[PDB]
Amino acid sequence: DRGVSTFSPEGRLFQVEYSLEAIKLGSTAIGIATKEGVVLGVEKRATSPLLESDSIEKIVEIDRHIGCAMSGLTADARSMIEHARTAAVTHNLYYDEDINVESLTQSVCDLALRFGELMSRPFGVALLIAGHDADDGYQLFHAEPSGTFYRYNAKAIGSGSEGAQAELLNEWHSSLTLKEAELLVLKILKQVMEEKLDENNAQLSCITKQDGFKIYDNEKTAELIKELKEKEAAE
Amino acid sequence: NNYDGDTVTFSPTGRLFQVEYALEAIKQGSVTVGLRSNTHAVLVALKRNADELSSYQKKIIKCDEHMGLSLAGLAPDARVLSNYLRQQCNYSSLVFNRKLAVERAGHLLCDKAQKNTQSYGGRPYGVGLLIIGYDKSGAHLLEFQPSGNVTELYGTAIGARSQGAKTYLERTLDTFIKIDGNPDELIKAGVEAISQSLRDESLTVDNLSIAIVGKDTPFTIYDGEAVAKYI
Amino acid sequence: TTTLAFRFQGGIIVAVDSRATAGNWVASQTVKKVIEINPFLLGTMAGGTADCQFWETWLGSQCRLHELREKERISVAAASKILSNLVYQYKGAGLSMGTMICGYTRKEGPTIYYVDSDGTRLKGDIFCVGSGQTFAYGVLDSNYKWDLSVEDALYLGKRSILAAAHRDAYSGGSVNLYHVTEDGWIYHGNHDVGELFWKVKEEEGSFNNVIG
Amino acid sequence: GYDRALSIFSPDGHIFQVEYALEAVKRGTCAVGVKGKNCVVLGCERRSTLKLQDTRITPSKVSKIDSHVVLSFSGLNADSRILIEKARVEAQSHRLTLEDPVTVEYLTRYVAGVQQRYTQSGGVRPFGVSTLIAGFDPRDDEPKLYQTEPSGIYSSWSAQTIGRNSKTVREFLEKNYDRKEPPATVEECVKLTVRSLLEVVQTGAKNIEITVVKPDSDIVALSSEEINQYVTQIEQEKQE
Amino acid sequence: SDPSSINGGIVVAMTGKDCVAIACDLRLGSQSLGVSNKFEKIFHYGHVFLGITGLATDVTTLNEMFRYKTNLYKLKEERAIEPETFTQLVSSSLYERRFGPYFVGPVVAGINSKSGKPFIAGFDLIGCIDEAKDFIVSGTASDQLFGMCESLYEPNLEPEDLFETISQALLNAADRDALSGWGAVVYIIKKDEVVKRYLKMRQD
Amino acid sequence: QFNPYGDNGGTILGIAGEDFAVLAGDTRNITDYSINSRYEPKVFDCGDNIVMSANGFAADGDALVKRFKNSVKWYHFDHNDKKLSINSAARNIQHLLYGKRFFPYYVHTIIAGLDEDGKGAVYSFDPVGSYEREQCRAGGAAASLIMPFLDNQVNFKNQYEPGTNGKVKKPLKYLSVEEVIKLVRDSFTSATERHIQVGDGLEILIVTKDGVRKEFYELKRD
Amino acid sequence: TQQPIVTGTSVISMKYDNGVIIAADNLGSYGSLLRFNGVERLIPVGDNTVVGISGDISDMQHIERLLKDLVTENAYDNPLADAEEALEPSYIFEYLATVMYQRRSKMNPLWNAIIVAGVQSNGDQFLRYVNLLGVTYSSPTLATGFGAHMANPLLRKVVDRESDIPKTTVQVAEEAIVNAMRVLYYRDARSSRNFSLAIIDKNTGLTFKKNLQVENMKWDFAKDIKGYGTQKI
Amino acid sequence: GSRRYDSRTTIFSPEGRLYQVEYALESISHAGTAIGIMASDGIVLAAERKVTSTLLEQDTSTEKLYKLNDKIAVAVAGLTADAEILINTARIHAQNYLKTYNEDIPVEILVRRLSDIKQGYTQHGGLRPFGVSFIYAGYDDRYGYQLYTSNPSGNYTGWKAISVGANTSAAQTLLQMDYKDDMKVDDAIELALKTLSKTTDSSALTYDRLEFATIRKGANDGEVYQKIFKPQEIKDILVKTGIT
Amino acid sequence: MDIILGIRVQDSVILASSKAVTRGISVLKDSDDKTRQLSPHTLMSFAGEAGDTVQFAEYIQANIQLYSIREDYELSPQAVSSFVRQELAKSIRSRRPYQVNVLIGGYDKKKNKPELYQIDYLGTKVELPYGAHGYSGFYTFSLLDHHYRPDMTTEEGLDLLKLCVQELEKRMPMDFKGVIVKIVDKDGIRQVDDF
Ligand SMILES: [Mg+2]
Repeated sequence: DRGVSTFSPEGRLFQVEYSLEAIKLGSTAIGIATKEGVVLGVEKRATSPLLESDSIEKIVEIDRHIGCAMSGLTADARSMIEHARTAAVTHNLYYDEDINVESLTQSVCDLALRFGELMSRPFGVALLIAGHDADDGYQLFHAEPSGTFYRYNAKAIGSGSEGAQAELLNEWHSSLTLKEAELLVLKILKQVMEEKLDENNAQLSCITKQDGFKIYDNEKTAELIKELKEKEAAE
Repeated sequence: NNYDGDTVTFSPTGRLFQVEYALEAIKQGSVTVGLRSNTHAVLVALKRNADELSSYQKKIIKCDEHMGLSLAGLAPDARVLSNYLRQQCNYSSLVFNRKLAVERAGHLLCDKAQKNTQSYGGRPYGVGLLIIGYDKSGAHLLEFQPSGNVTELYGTAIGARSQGAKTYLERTLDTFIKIDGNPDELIKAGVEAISQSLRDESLTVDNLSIAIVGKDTPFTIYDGEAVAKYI
Repeated sequence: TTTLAFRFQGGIIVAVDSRATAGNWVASQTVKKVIEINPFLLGTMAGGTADCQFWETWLGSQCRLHELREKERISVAAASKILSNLVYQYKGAGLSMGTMICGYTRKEGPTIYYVDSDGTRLKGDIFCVGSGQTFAYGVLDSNYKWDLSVEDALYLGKRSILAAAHRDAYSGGSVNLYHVTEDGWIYHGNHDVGELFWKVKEEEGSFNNVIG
Repeated sequence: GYDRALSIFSPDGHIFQVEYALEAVKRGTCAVGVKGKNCVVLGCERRSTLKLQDTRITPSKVSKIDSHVVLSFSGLNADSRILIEKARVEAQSHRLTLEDPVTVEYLTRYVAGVQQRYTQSGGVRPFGVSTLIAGFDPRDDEPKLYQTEPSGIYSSWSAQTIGRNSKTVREFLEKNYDRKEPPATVEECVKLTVRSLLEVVQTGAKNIEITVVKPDSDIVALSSEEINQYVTQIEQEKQE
Repeated sequence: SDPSSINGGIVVAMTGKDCVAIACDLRLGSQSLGVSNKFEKIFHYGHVFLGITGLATDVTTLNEMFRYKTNLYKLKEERAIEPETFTQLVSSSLYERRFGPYFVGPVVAGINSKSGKPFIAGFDLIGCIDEAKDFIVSGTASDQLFGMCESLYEPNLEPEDLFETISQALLNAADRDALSGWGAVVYIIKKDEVVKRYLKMRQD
Repeated sequence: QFNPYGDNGGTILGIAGEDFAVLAGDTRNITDYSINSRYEPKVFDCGDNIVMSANGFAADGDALVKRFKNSVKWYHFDHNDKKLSINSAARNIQHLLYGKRFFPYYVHTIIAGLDEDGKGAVYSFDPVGSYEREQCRAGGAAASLIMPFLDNQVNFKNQYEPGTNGKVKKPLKYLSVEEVIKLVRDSFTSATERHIQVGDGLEILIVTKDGVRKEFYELKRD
Repeated sequence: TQQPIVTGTSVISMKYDNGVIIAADNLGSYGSLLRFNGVERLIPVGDNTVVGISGDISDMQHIERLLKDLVTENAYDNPLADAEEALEPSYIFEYLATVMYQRRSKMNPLWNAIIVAGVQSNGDQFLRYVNLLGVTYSSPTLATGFGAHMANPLLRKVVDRESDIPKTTVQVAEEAIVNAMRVLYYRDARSSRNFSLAIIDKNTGLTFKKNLQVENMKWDFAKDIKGYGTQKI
Repeated sequence: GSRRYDSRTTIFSPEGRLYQVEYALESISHAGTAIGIMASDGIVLAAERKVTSTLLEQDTSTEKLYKLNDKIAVAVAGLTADAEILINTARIHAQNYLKTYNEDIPVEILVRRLSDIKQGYTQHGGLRPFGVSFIYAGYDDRYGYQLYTSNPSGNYTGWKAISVGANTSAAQTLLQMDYKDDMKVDDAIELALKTLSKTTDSSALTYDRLEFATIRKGANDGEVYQKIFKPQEIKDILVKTGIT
Repeated sequence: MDIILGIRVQDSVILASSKAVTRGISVLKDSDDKTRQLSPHTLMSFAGEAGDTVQFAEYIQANIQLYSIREDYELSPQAVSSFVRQELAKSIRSRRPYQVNVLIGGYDKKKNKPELYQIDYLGTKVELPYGAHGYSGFYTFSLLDHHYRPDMTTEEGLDLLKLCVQELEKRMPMDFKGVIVKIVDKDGIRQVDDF
């Protein structure tokens, strides 16, 4: 056939480029970083009405000060989360402190290119890693299967990403409140989702310095959806 | 064609296509410039962002107090190679109480890259590196290719549109080599060199990345408002 | 050393002394012999100081990983067994450890496990470990009731360490008190034995053998 | 050792070996899971192409992982034994170290993890198996039902089916299962499970297996006659 | 401390005219404490008989091992193993543990099914074969057994005379050993009949 | 039989002030009854405003300091040039020491610096990595001669206010850097008089928000 | 773990204003048997370093080969091997010190005491000690074995502290070293009369002196000594 | 490198089938027919040797029927050499169990173990599967008389009567027609030989082309006897049942 | 730990095991249950070195429970004891052997017979009408030799056991803080809460 670690004539790794196509088929995940916190939101996308949607876990806690959202082949993310959690806890054991969000992200990204003929293929999932530390404040990173990670003020991944990113381009400014960010994620998710957005097929979460990482209740999100509907009808 | 399926295969004309494809990844990468005088050595790098919400990808990595490099191509491969350099610089200091010579650092990178080009299963590194350093024989600048070829130079550039900066340095050779004991003027020459590779975009405050090492100057990286002085 | 822990109506009381010795030489009077594994779990330190420190901080890391994975507070049974299984792997190598893993959960209530470096793991109501354990047991056994108040239980633990600190040459310095509730442990201060002895002697009428 | 990467990405971002493993599941006999208010029922299809079978000794389709959790499957039979064995060992290992039996979710997460591992390990192919895992958590009376598949993804279901013609029986369940009021009794839950299989099975004879799991490790498999009484009552109501 | 004399016990084997006899005591102990009076030390695999003295856990382990090996032998060879062949198998098996041995004193007895020739053999704990014509002894009262056998034995004894000789050799040897006794068994082996007799003896 | 351990003598002393910290140690290195060196530095600046000394068997002492200095370097590489806080350094050293739990570094380690609130900090380690933050700690040969003196003169132990006769303790008033250095010098002068392994020279490293400063003083050479 | 078999005794050394001096006798003892009389225990590395070794001779010969290999290795792909990138005394010492400590840490030591004497690139004097335990220390005077007990006291009377180094000439330093070697010959039962001496000076370079002998010895007073107390004849 | 020559023995087809397993089953369909029939008082194993010669030493020959222990036997269909590898593994497993628990291995536990070994070759290792199908005939004190079959996939099932090898479709129909639950061993012996006689590709069924075995409690009192029939004994039972 | 006794009567097996747990100088606990249920009709009591006892017992328990689930069948007492013996016989030649002695009391539902097996840490197995480990036999066996009958009732077995415990409490130097008694019969395992 051909090597798993083969370069294309353009200078790209075939397998990495193909895994990026799998991520495009994944459900939408959005992140927005503000000076009051970082918000993470996902499309759940249940394949049937009999599937209990609260068992769909696409937003995950890595540590008290670091959360994570996923898009793509979500089964691949489990070992990445395990590593992230272990890295966060291990660093606290060795240094009696919280680990930097960038350092955590870098540790996760080191796994990415460990494939060949180590694991047999790259990961088929992208991650939005959000968190807070004392040195660089609130941060949002985008971790890819290439091993590259970019910091973002706001970022969308998954099937509705380029439409969502264009929307984030217009809406983000450096003075956004946490409440404004919450509504903004809900607004853009509602735009790119196939099904009509409600508290059962979408999920919100945030990370603040005071309270740490929190996944929002369906009752709490339902109120923010109702607040969104009214303010869009307000003009 | 039929001989590019892996790194272990020569073509009928004696070419290694997988290595050549790895070389291509560097050409897609963002431009970075290296140049030196007799007292100092400078790296200038144009950082690339994903979009307007994203950060600008870092291009320069410190290896020791007296050595460091800039990258162009696959960033994770630069992390692997720079980590190896950090260890080799560190081994030399711990075991021999000796700062690793820049020339010897080049030899080590060459040999590490070579093993990936002669064995089955592996792949070549997909990154080019510009190593600067100040050791017991003064200032040095090296250019690393993932084929294994390492070359000591007065100045150079790698990445997209690097040919413009390389021609400028070839003209300015006699001028910038004489910039001794003046760090600011040597950086100016580097910023003017990398400007010969820009199109449509210009050097902004979060776009530019500069590093310097010299006689009484530890390897230090300048980003943000620290490079506004040179814009 | 003298460390104790006992279950009662209001949860768990943990009380320890503060002295560390190298032979006859008193190395430290300010040793923290209660390890704060996390906000809900406590461990006591007897035997090897490093062994207890190192492995009970490690235990805290394992407990944190458990609740991240399982989205639920680790049980005292499970937490104690992680430690006892670990030290059992090292059995023969020379680890020295005698500890009480203390916690208060919904499913268990207040629970104490004595964990040992020979691999022993015992659930119980009252435990007492160290060179001055026999002195503290005397005061505990004769005054313990399940229906003690939090105030009286705290004093009993304090008084039992004082009894050991007085008689045992290798116990003393100061007394550290903790009260473990379901919502977490609460620290109840550092009490210098020197000042505590005279205070207790006067107020209680005890230690008539000693001139004050 | 044999290290060949069998599960790899294609230009369109698909892992064909994982997708072809799903095709093996499609071929397997139908399995269905329905949870009531205080029970879960696992129904399984037995293809009647094989008679002269000894039903006493032939491997049954539903397997106990522990005294409180069961596992049924659709797909390759030989592959399923490997997952069942691993799950049974992990269930005992959990009891040994945590001093508490596994939650249904934990056991599902473990099996799904094994399945995922076989999709990016060298020299191995994915499991041609999807599983339905059902039971009750220790000291809990809330019914649990989970599904896994070759890719390693898993999720909870009010009711679910896998295997051949599972599209048809899922159609039935989606219109017949009400979430606001699930089958209140064992009878109602078994009846709805047999009804769903009768959409696909053929003869209601030895082709339907039913296993009822109740709280506190109360697991029993219904016999031919007991199931035959459900089959009889369903069609007599249908003649109207 | 000495593994070969913790549990105690003895085995003796003799040859006669067209017959062999093997016998053992029934005691198992923990040094001074008597634990069992039903611990038989003679086993058989087909028509080949094996007595084992020494550390009881090894006696059990080796019996289970030789059952294992003779069963596989029979499946592959399509015939029962012979005494001469089995003797070599015991020797091989013991020597493979040269530097971590089973603390035992095995004794083989049987009649070759093809030649009809009576056969006995003994081993040390490490596999050295003692193939005597007359008798083999083993266990904590081996000295006593050597004394009894050397005076009582005569060649070509008939089966029912050999029984008396081997029985009296065992009994009187065991009565001079603190760690042997508590009952005894004697096997009288002919080409196609084997008789097993439990002996009445003092229980101290 | 080969004995992998030795004793190079020496004595060290760490004291934490209100907004400063000192780590002192004599400069004499010995084996048995011989002097190897009258000036062999024992207290080291490890970067990030941390000073360290690993007293006892000098080979293990040098090895540990070397490895910690190396750990500071790699902490910067791995975590974006973040400053290693004194509490984080302490926990890191525990793991270095416990890593050789079954073939220990035969040393008594002390580090000093400032905590994240800018207050003075001293941490003390045993050979296998048990550690604690302390206000006052002497280590090495003459530790038993120095600590009782420090209990009395730094913490005012057994001292009461005149006229009250035992009823009121002497209040624990804060000491200046000049006051601490006086107590350090007198501790080592007294130790030199009564301990044969202590002498030659005294080197003190002082840590403040401004950085690390050194002071040297002669000690008796007999 | 082993025991030394063939052994070399004291190595002595000291700093002076422009460089360092090091010396060691030419004996290889086999217990109390003075077996080998032509053993060189000072081994020069380049023109700026001399490594003096005492203790086990088989291990000395191993270390000698390591240093020979170190010079070969340093010259590989090194155009400045005889200039800026030549081996320094500090490089040679640190390498040996690493090896010694690693070997003790595997419970298989090189049974030696080593003194590295040399002059650095900037003209600075280098003098440092390392032994089988990996213990290292520096001083204006250094000596191994018996030298530590007898030579150091004499050498310290010339250079007692750092400030005495610039005041000490090469003639005074060599005189002190040669006298110490005589004292060691009087008093060390495992010493010999024949020795080697090396001077490493920042101006005149490396001077290596072989086949030196202890001379000007006082023995005449022995004729008057009779008995062990009361004997007169 | 080496990848070029790799057949990839452990992959799914687009339809979700294991190529090599399917092709191994095709191989087995050309092997001599083996039949197993379970009765109330015992089990019968009958099997046809493949086109033999007059110079073949039949009385010392064994290609079809093998003994795993005193209670369990197998009939083989496929590559004889592959079967012997697995047979020796099964014999060891039975002895391991006996040593551990001091009880004879239950039939299903042995069958599952061999079947799991076959399965492993289809999922990992990159090796070809075993081209063998077994009929297991055995007895234990839990389920009594049992018949199983396993194939290269590692899947196994229980049977009252079953065939493997050539003409299984024709053989299984004939068995399904004449089999009854209250049947006895002597009746099952006759059914097995009659079925082979009708399905055989040879002109006539003779003693030199057959291997035969019975597992009976026709052993003196509560115990089980295996009987591998001798050439003369197969000749007699052929006359008794009226086939020759 | 210290004293563990066993007696097989007509229709049941009775295991008695001390409650004390002494760590050197102090008695840390006086209510310790030195037994594990391997299967519904099989009980194992144990005594030996600290840590190793419980570690071994739970390891065996896990293995038997695993077998029970895999086969949907309870192993006979004989089979379980043979498994346990092999584990100990393997253990004795290990780097660090299990220092554990056990008694296995089971009711065989197939044969309708109680069975008592005694196995020491070397892997020395014996089936007995009554058994013990350590010094327990030295005090009790003379009483059991005298009074024991194979046709005893469970109540008579308990009375003979009381006489054995009384003799232990009289002549043994150590205070073992009484015993926990458990009965194994056709209906399973139950504890005698007053003894
Ligand atoms: Mg002194």
